[PDB]
Amino acid sequence: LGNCVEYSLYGVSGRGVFQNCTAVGVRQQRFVYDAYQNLVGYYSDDGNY
Amino acid sequence: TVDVGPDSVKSACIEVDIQQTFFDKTWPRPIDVSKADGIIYPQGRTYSNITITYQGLFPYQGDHGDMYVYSAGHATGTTPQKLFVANYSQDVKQFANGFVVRIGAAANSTGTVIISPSTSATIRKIYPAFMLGSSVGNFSDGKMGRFFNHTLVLLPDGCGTLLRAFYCILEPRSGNHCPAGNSYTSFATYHTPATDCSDGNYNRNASLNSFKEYFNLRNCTFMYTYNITEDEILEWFGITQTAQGVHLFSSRYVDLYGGNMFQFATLPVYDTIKYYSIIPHSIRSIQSDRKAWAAFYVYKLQPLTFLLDFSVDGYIRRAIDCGFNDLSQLHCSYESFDVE
Amino acid sequence: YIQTTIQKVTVDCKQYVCNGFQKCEQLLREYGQFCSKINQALHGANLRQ
Repeated sequence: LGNCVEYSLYGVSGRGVFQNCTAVGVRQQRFVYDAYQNLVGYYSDDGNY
Repeated sequence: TVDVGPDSVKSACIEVDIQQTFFDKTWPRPIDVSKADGIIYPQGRTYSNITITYQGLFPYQGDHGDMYVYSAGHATGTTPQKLFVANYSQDVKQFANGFVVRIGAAANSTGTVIISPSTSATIRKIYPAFMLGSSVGNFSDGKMGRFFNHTLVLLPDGCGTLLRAFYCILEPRSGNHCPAGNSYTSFATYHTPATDCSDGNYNRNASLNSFKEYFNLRNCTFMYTYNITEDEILEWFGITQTAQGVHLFSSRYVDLYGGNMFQFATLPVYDTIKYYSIIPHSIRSIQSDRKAWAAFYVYKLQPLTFLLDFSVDGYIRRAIDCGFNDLSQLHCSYESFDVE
Repeated sequence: YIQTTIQKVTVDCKQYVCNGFQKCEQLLREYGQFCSKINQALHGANLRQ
């Protein structure tokens, strides 16, 4: 958390910085997007958003 | 081919009395998009606290759909006589996009039984049964509603505790009161709540056995089963089809006090479904012990553009059908719920 | 002569592009918010006039 890393989560790949925050969206749809189709959230297998 | 169990040992399948007049009533429950009725959630992702346009498969705002009711059967004192069903089995509709179903809307209320118009009772949620296929023709006496080579079937069982879906090619049995036999009116399923609806053990094959009395499942394919927890809460159920098979939706496993529908199954049905039909279902209860079974409504789906509002928790609590009227077009053009 | 205004014009973008044919409507529907931008720009210009 805090490092620019490459990521590949369940077939969605890119580069970014992850951080710990309060959960939003619906959990069953792990990928949280924004208005302009940018991934802004992720529900990890560890049980964190 | 997959094993489903023994065939019917009984030859004479039960009699059913068709009287469409008793079921022909009016209970308007139009699609109200202002509270996100019949909305299938975007099945790739989720959002939080925004409002966006989205192209998908939604029903028409204000659509009334088709209503269907299920009724108890004829009974004299403590002996169920016959089954009281409508002519739904003769009514074959087009699938062409899929549909959504509103189950249990009129629950926790005082309504009336179908076969006893002067009998008030509390209404009880019940689940529909569907039979979808790719080719439809006539029965023995030219009666409409016969399903050819492969027929996907969805039918609840066990007093509404489980749902089963299967190909299970239908074979009309020849006997008394049976499809391929003499004096045929309509196939139907049933369950006796005196014995089957036992608190200790709900018979999870009663409706399957009832269906077996009329058809012989031959060359059957995948026979799944999904578990349902009893309650009296309004719920939604959707079904579509793509190249990945037949998708099944519901709002029970994710949104229960909402209604947003999320995929919970996919079926290897890769044949193009062009027709479907409701399966009648009568309850062989005691003449002195009968309930009121809530009617369910079916609404078709179309490739429309909607304006959806996602809240912080990610649920769609309101939407706007962009093509309903001019004010809706204004709202979607500015993609906001407040237009100057 | 000192000009103070121009003629106020609105166009019906949907009907101008497709003029009623239902096939063209579906084709244009995946172009999204172009017609909306045209309509909003014209509306703002007329309000300023």
